[PDB]
Amino acid sequence: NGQTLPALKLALEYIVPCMNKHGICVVDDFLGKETGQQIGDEVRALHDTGKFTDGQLVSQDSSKDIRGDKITWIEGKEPGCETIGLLMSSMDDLIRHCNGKLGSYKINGRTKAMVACYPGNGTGYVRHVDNPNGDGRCVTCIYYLNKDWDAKVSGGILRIFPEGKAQFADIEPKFDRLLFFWSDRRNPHEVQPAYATRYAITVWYFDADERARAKVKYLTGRVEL
Ligand SMILES: O=C(O)CCC(=O)Nc1cc2ccccc2cn1
Ligand SMILES: [Mn+2]
Repeated sequence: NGQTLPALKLALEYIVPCMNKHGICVVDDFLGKETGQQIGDEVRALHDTGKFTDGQLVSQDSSKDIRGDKITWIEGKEPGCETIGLLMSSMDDLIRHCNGKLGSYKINGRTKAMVACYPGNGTGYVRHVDNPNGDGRCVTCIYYLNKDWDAKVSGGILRIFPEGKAQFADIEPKFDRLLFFWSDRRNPHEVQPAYATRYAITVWYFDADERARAKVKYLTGRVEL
């Protein structure tokens, strides 16, 4: 839970040592209240104008279906997503300044942003691993936007189950909080049921080597003969 600061200072004095020791790192006050609020306004606008999906099918008469986390993929260049793009550029700055110091990984790319909205209907996200099968993602980066979140009332804690340790790491989805954690089986995790609207923005960073050999395993095409 570091206190945010120049991307370099954050990276060098906190993110790198913490990731190498624990594999889970939390930075509070990452962008500040004004920018964080602008991001919140953008995400809420996406929600209000219908850009999210209807939500993960949780319970399947279709009228009674229960849906959970809603998502939209954001590049950061869309009209009205400018400050999300600024967040993504800031995440990228941090990771660049971590180059070669995050384990033995060499990060050379990332996904688009996955913006998630838990609608507050008691749904969460079941325990899972982000990259269980070697798809190239080495670091999960999540930015939370929920002002005055109170988990005692609203739920929505991200619980991580660090491998080989008999303990939970419970992360409240607090406003302006940035979370990094290794994407692989070291960090299974779940979202506890959320009883208020809960937003988060996720990017995953690729390790060059794992991603290069995933491409071979994945095999999307192909050159014609
Ligand atoms: O919001 C948070 O605290 C993170 C919750 C979480 O793990 N979300 C998540 C959402 C995903 C959506 C599509 C594919 C993989 C996914 C992996 N993880
Ligand atoms: Mn996940």
